[PDB]
Amino acid sequence: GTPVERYGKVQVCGTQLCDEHGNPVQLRGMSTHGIQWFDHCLTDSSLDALAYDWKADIIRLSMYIQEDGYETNPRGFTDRMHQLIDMATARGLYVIVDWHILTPGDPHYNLDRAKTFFAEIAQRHASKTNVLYEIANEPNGVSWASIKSYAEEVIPVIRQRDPDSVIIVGTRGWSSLGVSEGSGPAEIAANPVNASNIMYAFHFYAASHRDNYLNALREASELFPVFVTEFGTETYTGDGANDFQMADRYIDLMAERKIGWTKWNYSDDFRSGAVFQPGTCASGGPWSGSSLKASGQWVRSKLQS
Ligand code: NA
Ligand SMILES: [Zn+2]
Ligand SMILES: [Zn+2]
Ligand SMILES: [Zn+2]
Ligand SMILES: [Zn+2]
Repeated sequence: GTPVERYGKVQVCGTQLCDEHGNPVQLRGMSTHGIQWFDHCLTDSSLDALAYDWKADIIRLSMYIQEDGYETNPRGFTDRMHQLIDMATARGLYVIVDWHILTPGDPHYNLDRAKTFFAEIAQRHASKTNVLYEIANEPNGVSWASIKSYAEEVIPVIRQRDPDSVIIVGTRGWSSLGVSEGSGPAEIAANPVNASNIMYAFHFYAASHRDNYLNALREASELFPVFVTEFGTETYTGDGANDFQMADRYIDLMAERKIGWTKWNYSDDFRSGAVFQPGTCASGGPWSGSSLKASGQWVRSKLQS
């Protein structure tokens, strides 16, 4: 069976994400890059490869709002997201719908848009059991209390239409559980989002983010459910040299704690973190072998187990 067939209607159980029979499950896969730039990398061929060859459990659909994203054509971007959600579902993948805020870093800047978009997505896809909603990719420059209040504004819009879906909430300091802004996950545990079936996002880039980030992820996983919706093996820019030794420490921790992840990213961007070599997408593949950057071969090998 496909991942979706094997785990069914995933839900939070205690501090973990579980399958529909209460067994903790670790969903591993890939994040797209921004669909405003790398839409051409998401085709029948490339998505079939991700599902059937790479054996990904899950795909995160990253939709930037600024940076030539959603705000430039809400209707067109929404229609493409519907199409991609259906395509992922027709390949047996879980899907994270990623409201990819970054700059501006205050999620409230995009709240009115987020309510409109998520209302449409949740209504259309309410009958699906494989869709998770990521309501604010990388909050930055804002307090945890303000992220919590943002979450409490958006969550009811989704839950009104799709009550039984998992929502992933971004965290302080580019979703570093506060680590990058001098804090940590204890702040969240002391003042959690007042909803259940919630997970909290953590992002890391292994060449830049060492033991203090790894420790924070371990710490958080004791207190609440974490999903690593974005990570890289290189520096925090998504480029530079890989540190696979450090990355493997994160991978081993996530496997031990059944923390799901989606690696940045499934595109042929020039940066080392994009799994394909520039030109691969225009060439229609191949989606393996000589078209993979080092980080690409590394993650494909992890996913194939
Ligand atoms: Na980025
Ligand atoms: Zn196909
Ligand atoms: Zn541009
Ligand atoms: Zn539902
Ligand atoms: Zn990011």
